[PDB]
Amino acid sequence: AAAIGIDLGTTYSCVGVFQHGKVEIIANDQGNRTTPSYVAFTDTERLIGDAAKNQVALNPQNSVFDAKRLIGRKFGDPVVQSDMKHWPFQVINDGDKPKVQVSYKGETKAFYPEEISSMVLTKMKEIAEAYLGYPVTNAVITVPAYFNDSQRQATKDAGVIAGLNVLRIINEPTAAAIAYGLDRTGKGERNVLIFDLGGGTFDVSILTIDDGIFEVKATAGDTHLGGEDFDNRLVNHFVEEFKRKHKKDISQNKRAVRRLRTACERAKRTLSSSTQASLEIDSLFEGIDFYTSITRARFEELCSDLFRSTLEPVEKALRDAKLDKAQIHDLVLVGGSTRIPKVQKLLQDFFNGRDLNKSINPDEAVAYGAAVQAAILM
Ligand SMILES: Nc1ncnc2c1ncn2[C@@H]1O[C@H](COP(=O)(O)OP(=O)(O)O)[C@@H](O)[C@H]1O
Ligand SMILES: [K+]
Ligand SMILES: [Mg+2]
Repeated sequence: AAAIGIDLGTTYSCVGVFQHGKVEIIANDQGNRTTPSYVAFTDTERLIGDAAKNQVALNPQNSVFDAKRLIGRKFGDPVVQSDMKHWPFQVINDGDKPKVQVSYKGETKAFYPEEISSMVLTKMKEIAEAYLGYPVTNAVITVPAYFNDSQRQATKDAGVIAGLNVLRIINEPTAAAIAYGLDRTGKGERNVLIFDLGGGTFDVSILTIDDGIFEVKATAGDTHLGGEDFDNRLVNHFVEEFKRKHKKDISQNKRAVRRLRTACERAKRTLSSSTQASLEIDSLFEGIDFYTSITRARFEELCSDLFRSTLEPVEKALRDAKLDKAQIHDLVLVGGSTRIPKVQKLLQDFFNGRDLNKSINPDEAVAYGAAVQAAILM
């Protein structure tokens, strides 16, 4: 029985398996090759993934996401205190450890972040088993390069809770380099830059690989810049358009905003391959249909400051690594948001036109490398 590779992501997770000699990234039951790291507790069931993220509930307190932001941290951590101010669910203190408290089937329940993450890993395990047709018990799970020992142990604990034997925890940028075979270099140092713009975080890592051995030389980024922020700019744009056209403010109706956010995320993705996207929602607010569109150009304008801001951490990483651009041998794209053409253009221009590694979908590259590593260790 195969071991799998799992990218347990801040916003989206992905699972792959090495078989027939290569990695197959596995689609979930809605046919999506990544799954939101998102749980919802309802009157009658626990929803995980797409069903949780797109649920349109009257009571927003009972969904949980961003557990990776809490994992391995103490309640009084200023990052925890800061993040709590923008989550709809309740974080409580139990012996200086944060727990999330929700109502499920009418009863109050609290969960440690490792337990929430275990539910996401359980879903990914189940996606893999549905595809393989047999049970899976072994996995490699990835984490950010900047995770410390406590965060790594907590991620392994989430794996154990989910019923997995965790063969190894590897760094996300290392996983991406392995996906592209950059581990097979030979004697002599090879410097790899990983540009990872995801749904919630932006990370730039510089790795040196020497005779198969990886060393992280520098990391930089922004833990609050990602695709969700671009979604938010689109949602705000369309809320303004609705008010302009229909003289009604929908922004305080949680159900309308949720439906709009789901439609906006789809439209954003479409703008990565097409030059315009339709946005069509029946009965969005007070019975009023909302049919409209947006061009790729307009989306780029809405997000221009955020896209440009990704270049400073690249300069920082290079400075910390004491490397010139020409000393970087391979550039690798990771993260769903690096599928945005404007983002690729900015990075390519910064690197004087050089080729970017992007043939593996960037939102899948981490799971791909994790799956290669899982096959190696089994
Ligand atoms: N084709 C696409 N174009 C633009 N953004 C995309 C595309 N596909 C996924 N995304 C965005 O990628 C982000 C998720 O990135 P991903 O790397 O899958 O997760 P994480 O950052 O949680 O590891 C989401 O904001 C999603 O909307
Ligand atoms: K991911
Ligand atoms: Mg990621």
